[PDB]
Amino acid sequence: AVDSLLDSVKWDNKGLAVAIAQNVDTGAILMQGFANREAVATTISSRKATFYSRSRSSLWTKGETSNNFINVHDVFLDCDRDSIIYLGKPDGPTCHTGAETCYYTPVFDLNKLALTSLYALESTISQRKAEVVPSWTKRLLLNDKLLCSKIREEANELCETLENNEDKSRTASEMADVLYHAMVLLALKDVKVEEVLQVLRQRF
Amino acid sequence: NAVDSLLDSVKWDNKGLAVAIAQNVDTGAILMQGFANREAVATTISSRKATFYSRSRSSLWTKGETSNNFINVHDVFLDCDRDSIIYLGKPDGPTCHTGAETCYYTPVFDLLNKLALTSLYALESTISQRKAEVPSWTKRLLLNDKLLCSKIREEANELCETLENNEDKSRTASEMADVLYHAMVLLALKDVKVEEVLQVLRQRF
Ligand SMILES: Nc1ncnc2c1ncn2[C@@H]1O[C@H](COP(=O)(O)O)[C@@H](O)[C@H]1O
Ligand SMILES: Nc1ncnc2c1ncn2[C@@H]1O[C@H](COP(=O)(O)O)[C@@H](O)[C@H]1O
Ligand SMILES: Nc1ncnc2c1ncn2[C@@H]1O[C@H](COP(=O)(O)O)[C@@H](O)[C@H]1O
Ligand SMILES: [Mg+2]
Ligand SMILES: [Zn+2]
Ligand SMILES: [Zn+2]
Ligand SMILES: [Zn+2]
Ligand SMILES: [Zn+2]
Ligand SMILES: [Zn+2]
Ligand SMILES: [Zn+2]
Repeated sequence: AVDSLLDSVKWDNKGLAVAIAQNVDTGAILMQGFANREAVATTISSRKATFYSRSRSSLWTKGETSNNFINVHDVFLDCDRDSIIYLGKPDGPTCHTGAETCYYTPVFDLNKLALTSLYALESTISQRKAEVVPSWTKRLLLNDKLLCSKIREEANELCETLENNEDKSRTASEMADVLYHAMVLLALKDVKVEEVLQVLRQRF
Repeated sequence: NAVDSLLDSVKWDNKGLAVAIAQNVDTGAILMQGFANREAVATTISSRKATFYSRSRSSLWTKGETSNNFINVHDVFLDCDRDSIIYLGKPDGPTCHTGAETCYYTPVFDLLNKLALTSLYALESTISQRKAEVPSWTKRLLLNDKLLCSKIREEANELCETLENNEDKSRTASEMADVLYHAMVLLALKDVKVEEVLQVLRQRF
C-alpha cells in the first residue's frame, strides 16, 4: 500500500521531491530538505523525519547523531504531488547550529527567527520580561494583581459580545484582548504557547 | 542596493533556482511551495506579491496573476545555508488552483481529503464540525450560551489562580488550554476564525 502511494509522487530527474518539516503544534517551518522514495518510506515506518542528503549521498534521519529527532505525526502531499510536509514535533533544536529552526536570516531587516503573528507577539512579551529584571507589558509583568484583574475583566468583555449580541469584529477584538493579557501571564509563569497547544492536541 | 547584496549571497542550484515556500503570516499554514530565481525574489520584494518561476512554462509567475488571489508578502526569510526561501504573506483567497485554502490536503496515513492543520487550527476545525452536526461537550456548549460563558469566566478565573496561588507552570499550561477551548466555542458561535483574531494582534504591533 506504501508502494502504490510512493509511485504517485512526482519526482524530478534525480528521483527527488521537496520535503518540508513543520512543527505540528505551532506551524513553524523547522527545515526544508529533499526526499527520495526511500526517504519518505523511512519517515512513514520509523515516524522520524528522514531526508536524502545530496552532499553525503545517503539517507539522513534528522537527529540520528544529535538526538534532535522530528517525530512525524502526518505526511502531506500537495496537489501535483511534488512537495511534502513532514508534520512533526521536534525533540530539540532543528538546525545544526543549534537554532530552533533553520530560518533566521530576515531580508527586510536589512539574527531573528521567522515568526508568525501569534509567536512574534509571544517573543515581544518575552523581550519586555527580560528588560523588566514605559511599557504596558512591563507594567503587567511587574504587577500581578493588575494583570489578573485585567484577564478576568477582558474575559468578561469577550462573553458580553456573545451575551449582548455584539458584532463579530467586536468578538475578535475582545478575543485579542484576552489573548494578549493571558500571554503576559504565560510569560510570568514561564509557559510557551507551544506547550499550551500541546495540551490541546493531547486532549483529542 | 542592499537587496542586490542579499540576492548575491543566495546559493542557487545549477539551473539558478531556490526552493520558495509561501506561509501564512498570521497562522503559519504553508500555502504552497515553488521555486524562485533572483528576479522572482527581487520582484517578490519590490512588488510585495509572491512571485515564483514556473519551470514548465520557463517564465516568471506571480501567484494570483490570473485569479487575483495574490499572496501579499510581509517578510522574506532565508534558511541557514541560504538555499531555501520563505515568503511570509497574507493571501487574498484560496491558494491552490482546485479551490482549497492551501495546496496541502492529501494525507498519506489516510491513504495507507483533509487540509494539513496544526494543533490550534485543527481544534478550530473540529469545533466547526460540531457546530454543523448540531453526545459531545462542544455541541452542548454551542446549545447553551449561558453555560459556555459561565465556563469561560470560570476557566479564566482558574488561570489567574495559578499565578496568584503560585501554582506549577504545568497547571498554568493546563488551565490556559481550558480557556482557549471554551473561547473558541464562543468564536465559532460568533463566526470568528482564529486567523481573524491573530490579524487583530498583528495590527496592534
Ligand atoms: N536541520 C538541518 N538541516 C540540514 N542539515 C542538518 C540539520 N541538522 C543537522 N544537519 C546535519 O546533518 C547531519 C546529521 O546531524 P543530526 O541529524 O543533527 O544529528 C550532520 O552532518 C548535521 O550537521
Ligand atoms: N476541556 C477541554 N479542553 C480542551 N479541549 C477540549 C476540552 N473539552 C473538549 N475539548 C476538545 O474538543 C474535542 C471534541 O470534544 P466533544 O465535543 O466532547 O466531542 C476533543 O477531542 C478535544 O480536542
Ligand atoms: N492592549 C493591548 N492589546 C493587545 N496587544 C497589545 C496591547 N498592548 C500591547 N500589545 C502588544 O504588545 C506589543 C508591545 O507593547 P508594549 O509592551 O506596550 O510596548 C504591541 O506591539 C502589541 O502587539
Ligand atoms: Mg463592552
Ligand atoms: Zn507542487
Ligand atoms: Zn540549519
Ligand atoms: Zn477588551
Ligand atoms: Zn538549506
Ligand atoms: Zn495547488
Ligand atoms: Zn480548568
